[PDB]
Amino acid sequence: MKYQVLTVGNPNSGKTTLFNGLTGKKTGSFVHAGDEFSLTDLPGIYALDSGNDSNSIDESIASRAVLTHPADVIINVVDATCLERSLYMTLQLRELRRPMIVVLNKMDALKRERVHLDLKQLEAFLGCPVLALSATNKEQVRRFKEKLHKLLVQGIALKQIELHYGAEFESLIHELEPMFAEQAVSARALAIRALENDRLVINGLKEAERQNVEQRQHECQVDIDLLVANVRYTYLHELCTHVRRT
Ligand SMILES: Nc1nc2c(ncn2[C@@H]2O[C@H](COP(=O)(O)OP(=O)(O)O)[C@@H](O)[C@H]2O)c(=O)[nH]1
Ligand SMILES: [Cl-]
Ligand SMILES: [Cl-]
Repeated sequence: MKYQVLTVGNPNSGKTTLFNGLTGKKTGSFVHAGDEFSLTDLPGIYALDSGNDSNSIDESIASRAVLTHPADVIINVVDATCLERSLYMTLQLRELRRPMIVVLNKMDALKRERVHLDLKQLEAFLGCPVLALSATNKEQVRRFKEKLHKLLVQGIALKQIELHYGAEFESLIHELEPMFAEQAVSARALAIRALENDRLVINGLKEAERQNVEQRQHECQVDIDLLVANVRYTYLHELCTHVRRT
């Protein structure tokens, strides 16, 4: 009866459009088929990260909320025109294993560029529901409400992405997953972030557990940021060639 919906995506992905279309950093609600929907439009971010460099306070707030804000579902709004760039965050959302839908927006611009994308198999690799849309189109957004409501009542079925970082990094992950098994979010996902040196995860930790984590970042023989960038990029690129066709 009362659902919390987070809107998350890159800047210029269409978030504010789809938020305004549904409801009538911005907050709002609507009703559909006898249930209530509290919507939140989180600021545009490109990764689930904050901290010293990621100066913008807005980005930290978005990162923090995705990490900790209550949510029945996170709507990942993805600009279908720059598909590969946007999907990097999508991967990280998937590693959180929070309930989530991908919304390919700006589909109108894509079909006038003679690009057809295999949303069926795109769904197969992300392992979460994938929806196509043009948020400026009133009819499709209303159709989107019915689709979203149905999913929330039916429950969202998720299979986790086959994302593998190589034996060493995988070992460091399974070393740190212990101290995250209680959290609302995948211990693996938080373990990966801790090796990635995410201020949000790390500062949450006990003084002891904090000095565990960076003991592992010295253990790693390759640059952690170099490894995750390559692995996610490779995965992304293979997927795009499989799903994008002309
Ligand atoms: N062609 C096309 N343009 C869109 C669509 N949705 C949004 N836009 C445009 O892309 C820009 C996105 O703005 P906005 O919704 O604020 O993106 P935000 O930065 O994520 O909040 C706006 O100028 C929109 O008019 C769409 O489905 N198709
Ligand atoms: Cl209910
Ligand atoms: Cl692309």
